[PDB]
Formats: sequence, C-alpha cells, structure tokens
Amino acid sequence: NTDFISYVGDGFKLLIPSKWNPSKEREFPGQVLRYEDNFDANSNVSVIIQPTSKKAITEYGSPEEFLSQVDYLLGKQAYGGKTDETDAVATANVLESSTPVVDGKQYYSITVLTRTADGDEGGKHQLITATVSDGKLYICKAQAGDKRWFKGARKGVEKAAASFSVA
Repeated sequence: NTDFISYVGDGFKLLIPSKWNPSKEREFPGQVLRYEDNFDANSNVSVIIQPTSKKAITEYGSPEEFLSQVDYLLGKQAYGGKTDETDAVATANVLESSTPVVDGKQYYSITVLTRTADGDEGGKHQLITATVSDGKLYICKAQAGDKRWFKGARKGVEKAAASFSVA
C-alpha cells in the first residue's frame, strides 16, 4: 500500500501512515512501538503490551471503565481543584466506543478527545484499540493534534488504530 506500511510486532500487526517514522521515545510502561510524523510529533501511534490476569478485554468493565484504568495513556492530567500549573489534560471525552469481535477476538475501540487547561486550547484525538491475548493486554493508541487532525492526518490516524490486530 502506498499510503501505509505494514508493521508486524511481537504478536500484533498494524498499518502505519507511510510518511511516518520510528521513534525511540517511550512514554508508557510496556511500550514496544512508536511511529510519528516527521513534522509534528503529536501525530503518532504507540503500542503497549503488558501482562494481565484477565482472559478478555471485557473483564476490565465497559469501555469507559477500561479507559479509567488506563488513562495514564492520555498523559498527565489536571483536576481543576480549588486554587489560590502545567499543560496537563483537563478534559477527556469519549466521543465513540464500541466492542467489535474480529476473527474471533474481542476488541475495544475508543475515540477520546482531550484538551489542556487554558493555554492554547490544544486538543488531541486519541484513538485506542485494545484486546487481551495469551495473558497480555495489547493497546494501540493513535493520535493527532487539532492542527493536523483538520489538515489531512485524520484518515491515517483512524486507520492506524482500526487496523490493529492481535494474533
């Protein structure tokens, strides 16, 4: 494919926008992959693998309950407490979620919009595909900031997360 490359990792595969390149940056425990846009590193895709005692992704609860448990993925947060400050995520809204079964395996698909507190109202769409297989939790997160999301990056970001498949 001209628009995407096929990436096969340790027990998973996905499509990645073909103009993106690998990054050594690792934000999350168990992160095994990062690819990003050369021009805007906020357009990126990450894969995380961790041990779990769960047998299926649905044992984490609903997609929102799952997100609650893995919201470290969204980055540092701010909770708007009483005051007398950083670029932390201040809002996080699930726009869409679903629980597709594909080739016999159950996935969660979650679309999250995050924004920082004040500042430039820098928003990100963070798209999560997650599943459990062979005693491990597999998470793929693709994202773009507002500037790229509305200037051509959307199709590729959505495809990256949607294409995530675990053997």
